[PDB]
Amino acid sequence: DRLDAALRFQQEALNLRAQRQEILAANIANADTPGYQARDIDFASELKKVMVAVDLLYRVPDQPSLDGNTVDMDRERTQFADNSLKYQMGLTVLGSQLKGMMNVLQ
Amino acid sequence: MSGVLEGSNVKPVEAMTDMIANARRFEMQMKVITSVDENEGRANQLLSM
Repeated sequence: DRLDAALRFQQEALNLRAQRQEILAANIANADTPGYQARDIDFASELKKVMVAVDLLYRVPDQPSLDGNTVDMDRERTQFADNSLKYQMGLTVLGSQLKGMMNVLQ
Repeated sequence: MSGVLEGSNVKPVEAMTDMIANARRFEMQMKVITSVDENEGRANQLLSM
């Protein structure tokens, strides 16, 4: 179970990154639906709660729009790129840790 | 008074100035549309990886 927890920290980080990526993809796909509210989650607090069933928050709008659509484009695109990069970083960290654990048994 | 008939009241100078202003404003708006479309199209490349 020690191995379980030691890899569990990074596994949960990766899982939350995947969930945030899914939400970003959803609000990209629905970017032109009138009456839509941009949704996002707070990664740090969510990870803390999971380590110690996911709630999502409404993104603060930046400009008004008559059709009731508040999901911006540039901010969420930068968020998408950042989330993808951090997901890849978590993936490679987990892979390095697993390979280091494995090669000891050789 | 009888024997006379009243015509219409349209100002040719006002009509011409309005038409010119409308055409110019339409052209400016079209240029803005083109610029915004180009910017968005080139910005979407950022989404790639």
